Amino acid sequence: DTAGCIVISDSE
Amino acid sequence: YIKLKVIGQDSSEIHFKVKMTTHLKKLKESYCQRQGVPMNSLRFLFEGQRIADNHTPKELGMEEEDVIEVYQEQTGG
Repeated sequence: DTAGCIVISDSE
Repeated sequence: YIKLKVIGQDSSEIHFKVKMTTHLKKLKESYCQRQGVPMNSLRFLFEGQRIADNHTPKELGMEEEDVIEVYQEQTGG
């Protein structure tokens, strides 16, 4: 099947 | 971390984990880069409303396992 994992780091 | 449910129209399970400090501004471009498309080519729809570049994960009411939709715009990017 399809599994996607994305992690994003954003700071004010 | 806040794990949102990004289910594509093609029935794809994408787990996008964000934070509270992060701006939704970068969230939009990151998704575009992930799909390999220009910015503003896709529109995010949350509870009928569209997510703006100046929106925050704090407002509206986003929680864990939150379902959100994203469709292609008419502008083309």
